[PDB]
Amino acid sequence: HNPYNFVPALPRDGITGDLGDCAPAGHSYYHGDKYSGRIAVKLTTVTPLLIPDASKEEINNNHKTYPVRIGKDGKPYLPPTSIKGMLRSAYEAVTNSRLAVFEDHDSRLAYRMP
RNA sequence: ACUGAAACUGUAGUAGAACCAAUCGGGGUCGUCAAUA
Repeated sequence: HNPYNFVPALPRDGITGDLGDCAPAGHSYYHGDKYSGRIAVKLTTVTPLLIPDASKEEINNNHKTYPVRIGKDGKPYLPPTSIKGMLRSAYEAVTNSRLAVFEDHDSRLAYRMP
């Protein structure tokens, strides 16, 4: 198997509901009908996890070596932004949302002609 | 055909109230490349 694939992003004309496009609920108050609060999540790694510290990247012969990023206690610092992007892309898949990061795709692509 | 004198423009009053320098973003990842003869 190829190590990547694609969940199809379906067109969203006539999507009419919470999965549709909508004005956001806002931040001003907790709406009586909408849920707020804290979810506690246990994350456990199944395969090894890479958390590169680019701030400490050793470079020799233009080859970069990354240590694990660690917090003030010396345990691995898994960044919340890394979890957020994992969660967002998975969320955006299963809700068939907009593509949040779709950058620089307005030129035609090039290949060897016959 | 004799200069008036003497008298503090001072006294009281806070350049201040309000406003989050902030919103979104996994330090990530795979197919060639080159154009003649």
